[PDB]
Amino acid sequence: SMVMEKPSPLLVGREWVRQYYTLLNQAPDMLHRWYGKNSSYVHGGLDSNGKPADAVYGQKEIHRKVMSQNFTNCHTKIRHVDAHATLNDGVVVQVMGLLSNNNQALRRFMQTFVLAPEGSVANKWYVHNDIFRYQDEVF
Amino acid sequence: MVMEKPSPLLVGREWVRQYYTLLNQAPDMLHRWYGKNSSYVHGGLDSPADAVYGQKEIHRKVMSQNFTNCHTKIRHVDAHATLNDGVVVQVMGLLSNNNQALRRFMQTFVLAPWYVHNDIFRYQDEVF
Repeated sequence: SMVMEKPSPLLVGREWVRQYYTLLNQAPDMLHRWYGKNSSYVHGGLDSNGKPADAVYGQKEIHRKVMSQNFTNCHTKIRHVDAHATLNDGVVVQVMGLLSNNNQALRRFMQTFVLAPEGSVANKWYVHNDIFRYQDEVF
Repeated sequence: MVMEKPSPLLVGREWVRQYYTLLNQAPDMLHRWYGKNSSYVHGGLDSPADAVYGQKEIHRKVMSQNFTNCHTKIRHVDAHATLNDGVVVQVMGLLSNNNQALRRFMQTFVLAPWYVHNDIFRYQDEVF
């Protein structure tokens, strides 16, 4: 029986990063539930011209895009997380770390989240923006 | 002439240009784009350094970095619409400040309808 003070933006952001990458390994077919119809999502990749791949919107495309990336036994090493309160009770999250897919080599990345309160259930957060870029594809 | 409101990608890309100009023609004027709730960090290992809030605390940290002879290479700018017609901007680049090594960096802006709500800058060499 314990009431504590409300979660700081850091706790929210760092705790979301723990759940995000954990879900990305265990069950990435569940990841889309945290995105709404306004949400944006990109996760690296290139195109026919070697230019960084494009972003998708809405839970429907976001799920379809997440499943095309074949997240298989993803291993993650997170090196730093900032999370600062932003406008409209949102939280902006900058994540710097290393990620592997299909037991391949770890690759450095930069990632930006905007999390916002879901607005209809107490203490519920959804992802309004997911910007993930591997560093080897830009540098 | 009246033109359609610029897409986010256009706003962030133009903001990055305007940002790193003023970073090297008048870093003193940079605090004017911030507000009372704005947060700012620009790398640094204190003994990763903490963020400061409010325009005066931002103006003071900006001086401490002694920006001059800034050569910036911007390899990628992402920018999307976020909460309340705001723009979140992710910058990946290189920065050389006053005749020093050119270092990979990662920056995250949140622009609100334009004023800066958050400015988060990390050098990779202080993190990896």
